[PDB]
Amino acid sequence: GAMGSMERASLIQKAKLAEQAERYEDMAAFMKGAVEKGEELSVEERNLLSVAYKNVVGGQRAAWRVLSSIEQKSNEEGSEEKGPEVREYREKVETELQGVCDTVLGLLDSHLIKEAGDAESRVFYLKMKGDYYRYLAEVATGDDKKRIIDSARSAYQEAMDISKKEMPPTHPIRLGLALNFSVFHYEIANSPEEAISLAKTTFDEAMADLHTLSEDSYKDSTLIMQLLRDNLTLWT
Amino acid sequence: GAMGSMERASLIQKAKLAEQAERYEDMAAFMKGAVEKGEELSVEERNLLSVAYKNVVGGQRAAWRVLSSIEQKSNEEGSEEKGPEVREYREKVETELQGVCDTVLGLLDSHLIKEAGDAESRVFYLKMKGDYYRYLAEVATGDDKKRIIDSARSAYQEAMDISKKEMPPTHPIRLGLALNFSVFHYEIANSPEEAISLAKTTFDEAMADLHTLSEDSYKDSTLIMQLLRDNLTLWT
Amino acid sequence: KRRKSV
Amino acid sequence: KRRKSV
Ligand SMILES: [Ca+2]
Ligand SMILES: [Ca+2]
Ligand SMILES: [Cl-]
Ligand SMILES: [Cl-]
Ligand SMILES: [Cl-]
Ligand SMILES: [Cl-]
Ligand SMILES: [Cl-]
Ligand SMILES: [Cl-]
Ligand SMILES: [Cl-]
Ligand SMILES: [Cl-]
Ligand SMILES: [Mg+2]
Ligand SMILES: [Mg+2]
Ligand SMILES: [Mg+2]
Ligand SMILES: [Mg+2]
Ligand SMILES: [Mg+2]
Ligand SMILES: [Mg+2]
Ligand SMILES: [Mg+2]
Ligand SMILES: [Mg+2]
Repeated sequence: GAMGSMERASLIQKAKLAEQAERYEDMAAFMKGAVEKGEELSVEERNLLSVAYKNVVGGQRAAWRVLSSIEQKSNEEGSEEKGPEVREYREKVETELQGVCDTVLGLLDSHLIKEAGDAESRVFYLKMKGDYYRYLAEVATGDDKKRIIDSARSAYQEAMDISKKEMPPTHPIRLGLALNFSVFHYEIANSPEEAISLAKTTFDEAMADLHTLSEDSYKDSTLIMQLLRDNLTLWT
Repeated sequence: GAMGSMERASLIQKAKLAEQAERYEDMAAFMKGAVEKGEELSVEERNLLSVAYKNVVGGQRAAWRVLSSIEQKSNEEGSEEKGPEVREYREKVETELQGVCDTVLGLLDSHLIKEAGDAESRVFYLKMKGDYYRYLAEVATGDDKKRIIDSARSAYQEAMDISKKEMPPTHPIRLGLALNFSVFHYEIANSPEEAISLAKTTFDEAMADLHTLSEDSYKDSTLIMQLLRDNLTLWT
Repeated sequence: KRRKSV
Repeated sequence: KRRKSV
């Protein structure tokens, strides 16, 4: 792409500089260039790729929700007609967000997932695939919506099945996967009971394994466990 | 431009939606499209144009300062050589920032300033011209640097001369112009005494005119007066 | 106030 | 900590 001429190491070094400068669109472009070099990603590199895109897409999602709320209000009885501009601009933001999701899903399909053999890489990428189909599902209203939801479910389920077999119940990737799959159940699949059961069981199985951990691993795991508790508190 | 086909009113309405969504690059593009319709800007519209670009350029300036600090450290004795990437990426961010400054300065030259006859429009645009030459001066290191500084000075000075003749000493535009011209003296022109004298005199002349104001005008003016005090406190 | 994801 | 502009 436009990053075709830059060394892989220089793309990684610039992604880290962009992160320090809070320039997340640049960070994501540098990391997309690094992926497109064709080599597998190390754990540090996979987390640079995730950090970059989650911040880009998170700006688009928060903007989309502001716009959608405005558009819904314009559709209430007694609202003055203001023309097509709110729908057009929500659509503009929606299309760009879909495009970011398609770009991430494209990197995973070409060819991050197929070369990822170890559990920590394979589960991380499948969680990513679930997360970006979930962001597509958040905006979907069409004939497509069930299949987008199903794609998110299927990716999360394959990541859950590997993580349960190959990772300890305290592993931060296994914990974050379960936190996000639980959010998928609650907010996307209309299954709040499955969301609460998943968050509860995940929290309790990690609590029972904390004893095996070093002080630093303990802090990594308990951080994610508190997110699961925050959602159980919100939902119960 | 790409906004050539959109109604002026629809560009204004979308700039306001983008502001609500914190999508400041979109807001600036919509407002550039509105300017390029050729009609003068109302006071509300001029402030949408300023808000949009100040947020875009403010993200670039804060990133440039992070990068420049990193690059300066890489240049200290005992620093390990890491290659050209920090300079390249600071330059990339610098070039984009210059481009935003050139775009704003271009709108002012073509043709916002030449059609602006009332003091509140003419002083606002000349302050804008001073502010964007000042942002160019913050990054300038070349043969150009003195003339960029001089361009900022000249624009601020013409805005100061009109504002003193045609606006009350409490006017928020006159106060914000003086605050920024004082910052120009302190940080760009190596004239901290002129910066302190300007902030002091501006604050004291506004204090003496507060009695003429309504409660809402009083709040507008005192807000800016507190910024002048904050800088006097920092500098003395 | 918003549910957590990571 | 940073000087104010507007
Ligand atoms: Ca129940
Ligand atoms: Ca002195
Ligand atoms: Cl960004
Ligand atoms: Cl639009
Ligand atoms: Cl899948
Ligand atoms: Cl509760
Ligand atoms: Cl933006
Ligand atoms: Cl670069
Ligand atoms: Cl001038
Ligand atoms: Cl002091
Ligand atoms: Mg190479
Ligand atoms: Mg009505
Ligand atoms: Mg309309
Ligand atoms: Mg952690
Ligand atoms: Mg028209
Ligand atoms: Mg050394
Ligand atoms: Mg290097
Ligand atoms: Mg004010």
